[PDB]
Order: sequence, then structure tokens, then C-alpha cells
Amino acid sequence: DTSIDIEDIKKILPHRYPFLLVDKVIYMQPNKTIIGLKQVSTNEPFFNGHFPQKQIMPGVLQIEALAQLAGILCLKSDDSQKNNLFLFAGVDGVRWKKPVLPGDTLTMQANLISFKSSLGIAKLSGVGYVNGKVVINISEMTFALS
Amino acid sequence: DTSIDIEDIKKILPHRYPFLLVDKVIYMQPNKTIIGLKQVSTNEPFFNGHFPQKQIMPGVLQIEALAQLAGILCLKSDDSQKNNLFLFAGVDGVRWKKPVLPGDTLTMQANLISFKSSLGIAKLSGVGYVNGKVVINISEMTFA
Amino acid sequence: TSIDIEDIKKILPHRYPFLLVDKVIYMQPNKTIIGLKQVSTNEPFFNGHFPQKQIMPGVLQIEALAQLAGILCLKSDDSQKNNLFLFAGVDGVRWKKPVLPGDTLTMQANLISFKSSLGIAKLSGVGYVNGKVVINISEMTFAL
Amino acid sequence: DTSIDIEDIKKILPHRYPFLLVDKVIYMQPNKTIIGLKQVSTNEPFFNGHFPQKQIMPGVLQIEALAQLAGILCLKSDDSQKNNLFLFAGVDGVRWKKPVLPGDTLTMQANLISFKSSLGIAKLSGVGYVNGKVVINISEMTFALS
Amino acid sequence: DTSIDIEDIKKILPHRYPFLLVDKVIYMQPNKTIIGLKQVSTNEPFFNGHFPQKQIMPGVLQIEALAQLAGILCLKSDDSQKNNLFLFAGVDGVRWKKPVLPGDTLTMQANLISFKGIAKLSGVGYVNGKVVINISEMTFAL
Amino acid sequence: TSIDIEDIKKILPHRYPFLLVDKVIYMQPNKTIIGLKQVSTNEPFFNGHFPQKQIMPGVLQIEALAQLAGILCLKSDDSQKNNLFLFAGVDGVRWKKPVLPGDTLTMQANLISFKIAKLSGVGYVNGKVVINISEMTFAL
Ligand SMILES: Clc1ccc(OCc2ccccc2)c2ncccc12
Ligand SMILES: Clc1ccc(OCc2ccccc2)c2ncccc12
Ligand SMILES: Clc1ccc(OCc2ccccc2)c2ncccc12
Repeated sequence: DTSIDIEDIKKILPHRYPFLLVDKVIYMQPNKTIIGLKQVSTNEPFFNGHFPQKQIMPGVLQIEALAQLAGILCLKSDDSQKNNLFLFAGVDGVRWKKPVLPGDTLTMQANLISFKSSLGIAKLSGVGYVNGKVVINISEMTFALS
Repeated sequence: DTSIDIEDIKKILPHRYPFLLVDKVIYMQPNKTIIGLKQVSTNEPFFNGHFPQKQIMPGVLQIEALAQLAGILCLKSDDSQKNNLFLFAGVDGVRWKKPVLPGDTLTMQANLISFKSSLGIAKLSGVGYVNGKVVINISEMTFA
Repeated sequence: TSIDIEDIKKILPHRYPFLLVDKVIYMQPNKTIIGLKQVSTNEPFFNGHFPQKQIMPGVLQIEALAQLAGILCLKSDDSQKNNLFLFAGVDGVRWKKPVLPGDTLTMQANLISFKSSLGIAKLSGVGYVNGKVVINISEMTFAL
Repeated sequence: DTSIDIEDIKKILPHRYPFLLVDKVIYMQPNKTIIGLKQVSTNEPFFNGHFPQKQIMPGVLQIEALAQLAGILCLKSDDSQKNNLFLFAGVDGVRWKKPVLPGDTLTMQANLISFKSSLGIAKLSGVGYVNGKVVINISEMTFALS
Repeated sequence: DTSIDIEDIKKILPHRYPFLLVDKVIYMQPNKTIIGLKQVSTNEPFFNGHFPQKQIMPGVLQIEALAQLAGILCLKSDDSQKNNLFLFAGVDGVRWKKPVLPGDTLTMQANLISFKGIAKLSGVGYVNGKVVINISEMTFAL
Repeated sequence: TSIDIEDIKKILPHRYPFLLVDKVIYMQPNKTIIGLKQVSTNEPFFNGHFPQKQIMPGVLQIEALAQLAGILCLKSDDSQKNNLFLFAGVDGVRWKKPVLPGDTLTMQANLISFKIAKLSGVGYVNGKVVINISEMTFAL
């Protein structure tokens, strides 16, 4: 198996509609890496405003999606700190290569770099794909246990 | 490269948010068959109400998506009738086999049975798949 | 009996924007149920169906009847303390007239069969706007 | 006795979703009176917030509905001022008697009192009903045209 | 005073999205007065309908904001009646002076007149220290 | 030169629920831009971020500053009559303080290079720094 459907995602993360952007976790290795996806449908509430004339997934939400996927890893790698409210502290080295569109499946991988659990400091890298091609690159995502 | 993306789907169907349920058309043969997809995400407005404790894509929206996909075939097979507001006339032989969940891709095939080049009205069959498994069966969708 | 929207939510798990029964105006356990849905412009599906012309999607008329059908099943028999029913099949649906903002949709469902703790219920359904037939359904089948 | 339907109402009023609260106009007399209705359904977006435990139509939106209805009468009594963006200027003597609930029909009547072609100063009274019973009573609505 | 932030507002009022119209209470004196604010942003769900061509905060929603602020005062002034569902009963003498727009900060004050639940309150809203809305009398019901 | 939001929608193509600039208070073409976003509870994202605690998601603060940035670009040079710009990359973002219901978010974007347009961006609540962005990169 090694899979996780949205009901169990909701037990881990606090995020709800309209700001839960991880539909499924397909693979996870604690303290190491996590693979998951987000489905991109026209029937999402952000598309109307971005944009009326042309529907492109906001890249900033692509950041959020990966961050949430990254958040799951930390929470399942270490839950000694029984607090699932993770906040973005800093993000670095983001480059967007290709528009993500309604219809695409967004395949995401996040890799855990450093964890000093006593503080609440987690650093991660992230890559997002569509059809095996790189759409979003993230060098370093910094998250805070508050 | 025979396929239709969101923008051109919106040039064909009048449907908009939150009731446009075709993301992509991946194959189409005029007057014969159409294959498309709808991505199923937690970030869709119906899941909060269906249901709070357990997110299941309402089966009636699976009828809707397949029927919108069917509607594209009718309109691209014959646009002499320059009007894109078709209405569902009836539906028959719907069985739901498996839940459709956030994370799935809904792959849909609609097959044209009859088009009345005399009376007026289209009849089509529909099938929807998740990971190759059959989730929805529709014997006959009726259009006018 | 009558049943208010507060008591309806005590029976059905459906929440916004997918609860499509406003009131149940008559009920007879194991036999028949009469209810209503008020159709207003101020509903979230009307923007997307359609921008140029607001017609209540026929599939939601299926949804509403079947939600009203579900209430009858849960009140006729609740030994199965499960309110999460799912649509299993629907057969013989025919839409006669567009349902519009301003309309009251008066709905009747008639219980045909119930196989106890197998959890199979079969029901017929009709909808009306101004005494006129707008939706007919031969058979709604549920997995209790 | 032209029944007025959703589409033609939208041709009179600039209001759109989720702030158009007239579904139909069933009777109109230019410069005199107007009767219309608003259908009250659970499937409206304001009901989740007002209130989670008990759905009651916000009394203020009942004001807004009569205000839109009255606004239809003004625009169909006199459109020499081809500016359909009318704003609320004052409201006086509003009483609420009964809760307006999902499933109800809100039947609304507005009566024109005064109208000066000089600025957009139109004064109107208004009553709302559910099952013939009075639910909202308004002595005077004052509307300024921009 | 001491502020009542958002989370604590939701513990006093039963109102939720999209009908909670009080963002913050900056000062409150039980049985006397309450001062609060509502941030007016374009990213609010009513602005698309009011209006497509020109975004103006509906006037009746400013009544609702002040009526919710008033509501906080009543419920904290006396919670012997531990029923937070207070309903509008009457409103009298409303006069809107100026359009409230996206970008503005709506500063609001409600003043308790009488309490017997029967509570009467006056209300005033400001944008840039300028009066946008006046309310002589709000009447409310349990 | 001061501004109301009807004109902002004539510049930017973003609409509800993804227009995140309410007012432009100052703009010097090819140089700097000062704007604001009002943070209210009556905003659609707050229900999901989070149920128990309402905090403006940091990524949407990037979105606000970047929309403010894209206004400067479109007014500084509209020879390229395409108002659909797209984020290409963003670098050196640090979040110092939560943005909450009740706050005003005062934003400043400073144009660095234009051939591809680069910009820095800072966000304040009460004159105190909440968000810092070293480099935003755009591709119209
Ligand atoms: Cl000028 C401009 C155009 C379009 C935008 O949408 C967000 C976005 C983000 C990533 C990739 C494409 C688009 C913008 N988002 C933020 C800031 C500016 C923007
Ligand atoms: Cl009794 C009941 C329970 C739940 C429902 O949700 C819609 C649905 C449709 C298809 C499969 C599962 C669920 C219902 N939908 C329509 C009719 C009845 C229903
Ligand atoms: Cl071609 C097409 C056009 C419009 C539609 O709207 C849904 C609907 C359902 C019932 C009556 C009218 C309209 C469709 N609904 C389902 C399937 C196709 C459709």
C-alpha cells in the first residue's frame, strides 16, 4: 500500500477548504522524502480570479501545495511536539518553468534537509512536475512550529 | 494532437464555475466517441457538503460531467444548430460501482448512439473510470 | 408530518452547498414523502449554469428528490444507525420543463421496496412547478 | 401585469450574485407601487454564517431585498437619468416581527412616496410578508442616485 | 481596554463566514460603549454583486457590522442569559453619509441606551475620522 | 498619484478571489510603488487557514506585493500591451510577524531591473516589518 487519502491528510494537517492543496500522498519515508499530488480542476475557487480570460494556477499556491506536502513529512517524522499549526518562516530559490493548467496532475516531491526539533525549525527542498517535466523548483522552505 | 483544453472547452460549452465539470478532452471522433477527464480535488466547493465527515464526489455530478463531455461531441459533430445551450432531456441505466474520491482522476467515455437529423435529439452512452476500474455506468443520456 | 430545515439536518449528513431539501411538508413512514426546494438566484450553482441564462441543473433535481427519498428511508427504519446512504443507481429520468429562479419545486418520492439490513431501497419520484410536471424518475436505488 | 423574470431584472439592476435578492416582480405600477418575491432556500451562501446552529435570514438582507425591489420601481418609473447605480441614503422605522426561514417565500411590496428628478431623491415605504403575515415593516427608505 | 481579538469574537458571537462583520474590538466598557473595526477589502464575497462596475460596501452590511458590535457589548455586559443568538428587532434613523470602499478602515462605536432580552443601542461608523453611517436606535431580541 | 480600485481592475487582470491590492496610495513610474491590502475576517481563505486560528497565509502576502509590483510595471511601460504577467521566480522571503484580521497591510515594491522585470518588496503592519522580499521576477 504505502498510500494516504484526504481523510487521513486532514488528521495530520489543520488546513481546510479552500486552502488544503494536497489531495494525496503516494509515497513517504520519515525523516527523508515525501511524494504526493494535487489535482488541478477548473472547478476550483481561485481560477475565476486568476484569470477571467485565461486559467493558470497561481504559482504562489504551487508553493503552498509543496509546503503542505513538506509539512506532512515533518509531522510524521516527528510528533513529539503535539502541535500541527505549521507556519512559513522563509522561502528561497523559487523558479517557475511552466504554467500549471486545469487538467494537469501536479506531482510533488519534497526532501527534508535539516531538523532541530527542540526549536521548531525545518528546512526542505521541493520540486513539482506535470507529465514528468519540471514546473516549479524550490531551493529552501523554512517552517516554524508555533 | 486532437485534444481540447479548458479555454476551448469554454468556447464550446456555456457552463462555468462551479458547474463546468470537464477539465480536458483527450480524444474525440466526430459523430462517434469522445474521451475526456475531470480531476478530483479536495479544493472543490461541493466536498464540504458531501460530506463533512467523508468526502465523496456526488454521483449526480458524475452524471453531469459525463453529460457535459457528451455535449461537446454533439456540438462538434454538428454545429448547424448554432446554439450551445443543450438541456438534459432524460437519463437511463445509471449504476454507481465505486466511490470517486479526492486524488482520483475521473476518465470518461461517452459514445454517440443516435442523432435525429429529422426529429431532433441526441442519445449517448457513458462510462467513467478511476485507475482503469469502472466507477459509473450510463446506458442512455438523452439530449435536446 | 412537517419537518423543518433544522430537523432535516438532524436526519441527513448533507451540508452547504449540497443540501437540497428546504422543507418536508408531508410524510408517511414506509410509503410516501412530500417536500419542497425554493429556487432562488442567490444559489451558488446559478452563476455556472448558466451565465447567460439561469436554469437549475436537472441533476440537482435528481439530487433533491433523492435527498427527500433518503429522509423517508431513515425515518421509516433507523435500526441501521447509518445516515450515510449512497446513490447506487437511478433509472428512467425525464426532464419536461426548465426549473428557474422564482420557482418552488414541490417534490414527491414513493417508496417501492426496502430490503431491511441488506440496505437496498427502491423509490419513485416526481417534481412539480405550479402543479406542472418538471421531473419524473422511475426508480432511485440506494445502498443504505 | 408583465411578470418580470430573473433575466429582465438583471437588465434593470446592476446587482449580481451574491447580492441580488429579487427573484421575481409579479406586479408593477410606474410611479405608484411594486410587488415581488424572494425565495428563501438553505442553499444560499449567507445561511452558513447566520447561524450555524439555526438558519435565519439576516434582517438586514430583508431590508436590501425591499430596497432592490423599490429600486426597480424607480428605474421603471423614470429612466431619464440613465444611471442604474442607486445607493441607499437613509432608512427609517424598520421593525422585524417574524423570523424568515429556509422554505419560506418572502413576498415584498414597496410604495413610492416622493421622487425629485433633481438629484435621485426617492422616498419609499416597504412591507414584507411570509404566508400573508407581516415579517418586515419599513416606514421610509431614502435612495440617492449617483 | 484589553482587546478582544478575532478568535475570542467567535466565542462570543455565533456569526460565521460570510456573515461575521467585526474584525476586532479595540475598546469595550461593559454596560456603556464598544469600539471596533472592520477592514474593508476587495477580497470579500459581496463585492462582485455590489457592484460589477463599481465596488461599494452595501449600506445594510454596515448596519450589520454595527449590530454585531452592539451584540458583543450586550453579551459581555450580561451573560446570565447564556444564549448568544440575539436577533434584530428594530432599527431607526439610519443616514448613510459616504461610500465605504475597498481600502478603507471602518471604525465603529455602539452605545448602550437601555437594557431590560430587550436592548437598545446607538451606532456610528467612521472612515478616516469622517462619519460614514449614523444609527439612532438598534433594537434587539433573544 | 493616488488611486481607487476601479482603475486597479483596468490595469491588473486578477479578480475575486485573487485580487489582493485594495488601494495604491503612491506610484513613481520606473521607480517605487506604495499600496495597501485590508485584512478582514470576511475573506474566503481564512476559514481554511486556520479553523482554530486565523492567520493570513504567507504565500498570499507574496501575491499582494507582487500584484502591487505588476501595477508599477504596467504603468512604467505598456508598450507591451499584455497585462497578463506571470511569476517566474521569487527569492529571499522572510516572514517576521503574523498578519491577522484587523490589520492594515502597507506594501512597498521597488523596481530593480527591466529589459524581464525584477523587484524588491516589503510589507508593514503598524510601521513594523511583517514581510521582506529581496527579489521578485516576472515574465510578460
Ligand atoms: Cl504581474 C502578475 C501576473 C500574474 C500573477 O499571478 C500569479 C502567478 C504566479 C506564478 C506563476 C504565474 C502566475 C501575478 N501574481 C503575483 C504578482 C504579480 C502577478
Ligand atoms: Cl440518501 C443520499 C445520501 C447521499 C447522497 O449524496 C449523493 C451521492 C451520489 C452518488 C453516490 C453517493 C452519494 C445522496 N444523493 C442523492 C440522493 C440521495 C442521497
Ligand atoms: Cl450539453 C449540456 C448543456 C447544459 C447542461 O446543463 C445541465 C442541465 C440539466 C438538466 C436540464 C438542463 C440543463 C447539461 N447538463 C448535463 C449534460 C449536458 C448538458
